[PDB]
Amino acid sequence: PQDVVVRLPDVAVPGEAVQASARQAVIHLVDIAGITSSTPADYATKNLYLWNNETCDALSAPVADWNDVSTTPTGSDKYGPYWVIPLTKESGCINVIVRDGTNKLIDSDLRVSFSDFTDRTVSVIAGNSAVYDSRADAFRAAFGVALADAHWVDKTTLLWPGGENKPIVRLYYSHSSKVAADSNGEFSDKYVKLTPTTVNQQVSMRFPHLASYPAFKLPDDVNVDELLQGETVAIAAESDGILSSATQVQTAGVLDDTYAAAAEALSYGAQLTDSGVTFRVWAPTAQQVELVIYSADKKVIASHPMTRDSASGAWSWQGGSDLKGAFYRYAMTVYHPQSRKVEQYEVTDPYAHSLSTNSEYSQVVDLNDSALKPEGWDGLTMPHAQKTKADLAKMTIHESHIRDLSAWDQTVPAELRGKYLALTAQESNMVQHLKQLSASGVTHIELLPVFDLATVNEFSDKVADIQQPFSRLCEVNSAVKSSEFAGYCDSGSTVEEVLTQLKQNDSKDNPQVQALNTLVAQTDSYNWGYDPFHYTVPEGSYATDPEGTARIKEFRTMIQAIKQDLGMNVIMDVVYNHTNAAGPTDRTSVLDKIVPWYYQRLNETTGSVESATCCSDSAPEHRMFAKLIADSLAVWTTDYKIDGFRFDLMLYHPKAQILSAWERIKALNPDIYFFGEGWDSNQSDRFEIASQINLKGTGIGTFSDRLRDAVRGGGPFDSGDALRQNQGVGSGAGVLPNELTTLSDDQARHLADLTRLGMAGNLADFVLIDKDGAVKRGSEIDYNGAPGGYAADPTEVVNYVSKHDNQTLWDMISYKAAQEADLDTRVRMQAVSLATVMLGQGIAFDQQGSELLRSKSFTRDSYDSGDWFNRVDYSLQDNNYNVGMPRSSDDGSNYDIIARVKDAVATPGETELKQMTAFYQELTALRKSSPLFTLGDGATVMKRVDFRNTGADQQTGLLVMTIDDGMQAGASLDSRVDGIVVAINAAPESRTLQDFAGTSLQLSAIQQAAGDRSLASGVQVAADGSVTLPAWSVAVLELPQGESQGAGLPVSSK
Ligand SMILES: OC[C@H]1O[C@@H]2O[C@H]3[C@H](O)[C@@H](O)[C@@H](O[C@H]4[C@H](O)[C@@H](O)[C@@H](O[C@H]5[C@H](O)[C@@H](O)[C@@H](O[C@H]6[C@H](O)[C@@H](O)[C@@H](O[C@H]7[C@H](O)[C@@H](O)[C@@H](O[C@H]1[C@H](O)[C@H]2O)O[C@@H]7CO)O[C@@H]6CO)O[C@@H]5CO)O[C@@H]4CO)O[C@@H]3CO
Ligand SMILES: OC[C@H]1O[C@@H]2O[C@H]3[C@H](O)[C@@H](O)[C@@H](O[C@H]4[C@H](O)[C@@H](O)[C@@H](O[C@H]5[C@H](O)[C@@H](O)[C@@H](O[C@H]6[C@H](O)[C@@H](O)[C@@H](O[C@H]7[C@H](O)[C@@H](O)[C@@H](O[C@H]1[C@H](O)[C@H]2O)O[C@@H]7CO)O[C@@H]6CO)O[C@@H]5CO)O[C@@H]4CO)O[C@@H]3CO
Ligand SMILES: [Ca+2]
Ligand SMILES: [Ca+2]
Ligand SMILES: [Ca+2]
Ligand SMILES: [Ca+2]
Ligand SMILES: [Ca+2]
Repeated sequence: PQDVVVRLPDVAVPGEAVQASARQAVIHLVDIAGITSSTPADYATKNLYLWNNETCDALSAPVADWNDVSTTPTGSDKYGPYWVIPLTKESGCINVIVRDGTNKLIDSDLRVSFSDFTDRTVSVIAGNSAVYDSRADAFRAAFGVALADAHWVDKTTLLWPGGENKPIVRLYYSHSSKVAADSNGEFSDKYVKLTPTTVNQQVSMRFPHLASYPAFKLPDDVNVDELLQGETVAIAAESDGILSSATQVQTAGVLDDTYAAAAEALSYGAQLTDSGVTFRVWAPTAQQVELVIYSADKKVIASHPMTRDSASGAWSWQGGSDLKGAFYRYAMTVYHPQSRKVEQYEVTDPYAHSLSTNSEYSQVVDLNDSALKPEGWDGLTMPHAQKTKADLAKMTIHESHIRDLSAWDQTVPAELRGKYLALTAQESNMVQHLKQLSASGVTHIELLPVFDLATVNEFSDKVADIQQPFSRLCEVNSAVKSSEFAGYCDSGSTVEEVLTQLKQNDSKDNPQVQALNTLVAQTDSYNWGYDPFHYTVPEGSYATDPEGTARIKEFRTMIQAIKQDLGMNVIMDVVYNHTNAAGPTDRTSVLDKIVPWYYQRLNETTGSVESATCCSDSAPEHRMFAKLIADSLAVWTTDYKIDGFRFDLMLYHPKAQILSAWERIKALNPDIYFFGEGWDSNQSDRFEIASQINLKGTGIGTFSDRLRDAVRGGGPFDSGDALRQNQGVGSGAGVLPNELTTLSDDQARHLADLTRLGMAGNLADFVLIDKDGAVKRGSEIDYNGAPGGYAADPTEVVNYVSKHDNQTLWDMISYKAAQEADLDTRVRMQAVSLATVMLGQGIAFDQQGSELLRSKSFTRDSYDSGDWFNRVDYSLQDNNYNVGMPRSSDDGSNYDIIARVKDAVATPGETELKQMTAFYQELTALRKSSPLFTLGDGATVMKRVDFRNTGADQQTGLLVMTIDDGMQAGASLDSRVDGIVVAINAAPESRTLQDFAGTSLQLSAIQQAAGDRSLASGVQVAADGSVTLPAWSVAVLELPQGESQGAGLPVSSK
């Protein structure tokens, strides 16, 4: 009405002042402030500081004297000065700092690369590190839309820095095109006016990382629905109406404030009801949603405009029951801020529960149909209780992958290899071995991603695996024909045969096994699968038939076989912390095509999707993604009967969201167990992260890296010689040093503190004697600066010495073992390492194949290293060690230490594999042989668990843990013993325990039964009660119980 028009400056868009000639570059400085003319500006003090280094050396006559300010403009016009800079060449780059006198106008060393700017004529603006190809580009950067640092966070609140102390602050909006200056240089699109305000108490709680932003108020009567359906741009301008800045707007907060309450009350996806099928998708900013129905062979057979619910922003449509089994997509008409286009594209359902091949179409499914269930499904029971804390503590996890299990097993029928259904091949080597492990006390199979991953092509015609002819690899992988292995295209042999042949002359100098495998990896069936395409459909490539609903019944047939034939519970790895892709174009961008910029976490200034997870970071702090996560877990829980969930990068989730999700799932099944990897995501400024520290008391488990690093040695980022120098307790730190290490006795005793603390459940308040003889709480033992112990209960701690990521335990032992440790001794180092986990109070977790000395040929990160490096040989011929140098892209800087250590001893064969398996099953049998091993409750651990051989004069490497079942502990939780002693002698010397002299201690019956094959072979208990431990041994001893609960092994009050 009376409002002043916002406009561009009343000056033209500038052309170039000069263009560089030969052996010249030209830099324009675009004088934004003086473009708002007034005074004819003076550029005499403007100058360039120019110098040559090794990166950029194309300057003819640089002057290194920083106090020389004589490189003043060559000329100037109304848009600013410019510099003609002589060069020695027209390739490369030059270094420049843009100054007024000795003050930098741009606080950033500038690179001007002649490759990026071919005409070598660039423009820059004060207070801006960007180099522009032209003055027009730079001009439109200053007077044009840029970045996205405005945040519309609820109905009436915009947070934006660009607005602070400006006469005009307005929220412009255009339904159908990009807000831009019109032909009169004016911004004539509709706008809402914003007045300064103060951030409110609940916005600052919601977005703490934004609470220091200049706040602004919208009229209470603004119709948010209309603004949110197109582009919105926050604009600020001076008194005269000249644009000061303009930026795109992030709207996830106001979307939640507007719609989330209503939208959370609805159910989503294609849902079978009484009357028929209800489709519902959440798309609060979409202009149109059309439900497209497809025939089996993917012809459109109907297209239905959906009904928008204005309270929720959800779109719904109702049709007949005959739509069960039909394929469908949502045809979206929606503005995407990244492209600033009203996009039109068909997207699969984020609540899809069935998919076509390679996830191209979603499919209507009723998971309850008996046709999709194996016989007996509805009565499938959990073979291991998870109700009490003592129940949870018994959990003993075997972390497995669908291809790692069966890809190599000739006794698995060929068509089931690398498939869910391989777990049904009851006579196979793999299933029999798993059945043996279960009988001995492995309780849980944990499955690497078996939700719908993106990074395997489910069209089998497009895939070549190493068991197929090399000619098939050349057919599907067009890079092989121009590679140095092209000659094998005609060879008539398989890829597996070629890789084997390449072993012979493979070395750090000729890494040819790895070279061929990198090409194999692009088109094979192999990936860990941490690449979410759809969260609540099984992966299709693990199915015999990926087209439609078949995968659902095969997945359940697998789940049933694991629980019912193998006797184990099932944990799923889940990856809700990121999506595989974002933006409006990428094939696997689903969530971000339907509600752009809502499901991804964005940079607060640029609005780019963050990638701290690896990929496209998600936003579980946002309410409708929290609901998606929880609804997703409900399907896996109820419809697939999953006993627990391991959250990948759980630290990227809010603690409140994880706990919310968990309460939601416990209402379905109270015994469901949640845990994850809870490091530091660097998100604590946005919310309270779900980290090891913050989850104390909550009952949410976390992987503990404390005992892990103490027993393995070093840490996951070690490289080069450090891989060998950093020995662990399991590999003889301080007692059997290798030729490189400098580990001191103090350092070795510190690792033993971390190990003891972990064997008592890594509790914050457990009290032990440390390396110096000092009394310490678990939280007082240092771990790389953090409090070491952090939990309230041992069930909150998952101990392990090996996992899918980072090197296998055997490869660590190979890096670190002294040259004098022979093969048999390294096998005992492996079992000694695993004993710290298996006999500890924390939940026990292990990588598939540790019982077979599993190797990945030193591969640190094998996620895409194929069948070759991830092989597990259930025919027990070898442990996959020394099968070629690992991938150079990630382990090249370790080739030197690998070649130095690799051949110290023979590669394990069947004799060593069987011995390790017996050791492993001995350990797992011991773990479940008494309730004392798995007390579950932190206060109960504190009252019953203690250690001998502590303090500054301990025998290094001897771990002696006592577990009290005598009167002062309380109740006798174990009818056969008054106490247990665990002795792990990780040392080359035989040792004698006198702590139990005169006490009637005796060796556990399990170990006596193993005899010569026991980890305790040769242990001697003398008449006086002194115990002699062999080198590299594990012994479990017990005080036999009498007619009543005895004195046992009382914990000392320290
Ligand atoms: O070999 C010298 C140097 O070469 C390269 O530096 C570039 C640099 O990247 C450009 O930015 C520019 O440097 C300018 C600065 O931009 C400008 O601000 C000013 O620097 C002042 C500093 O702000 C101020 O701290 C102080 O510098 C000290 C400094 O604190 C000391 O630590 C010491 O610096 C040494 C560096 O630590 C060392 O790495 C190396 O520097 C390299 C650099 O690696 C490379 O990127 O050597 C220096 C010592 O020679 O000494 C100085 C003592 O003054 O004071 C200066 C103002 O005097 O000025 C510099 C240029 O003089 O250009 C340089 C290339 O010249
Ligand atoms: O985060 C980027 C990272 O991505 C991948 O790493 C994985 C890794 O495979 C997993 O083990 C896990 O890492 C966890 C650890 O399990 C956990 O212990 C903790 O790590 C701490 C270390 O124990 C401790 O030594 C220290 O690490 C330092 C380290 O000495 C530095 O070198 C530096 O690390 C950098 C790496 O060198 C670099 O390769 C990359 O890491 C990638 C990695 O390549 C990939 O496989 O970037 C990091 C930058 O941080 O700094 C760190 C810390 O400053 O401290 C750490 C941190 O507490 O936590 C980590 C995860 O944070 O998960 C990661 C991520 O998926
Ligand atoms: Ca140019
Ligand atoms: Ca898939
Ligand atoms: Ca692959
Ligand atoms: Ca951040
Ligand atoms: Ca007892």
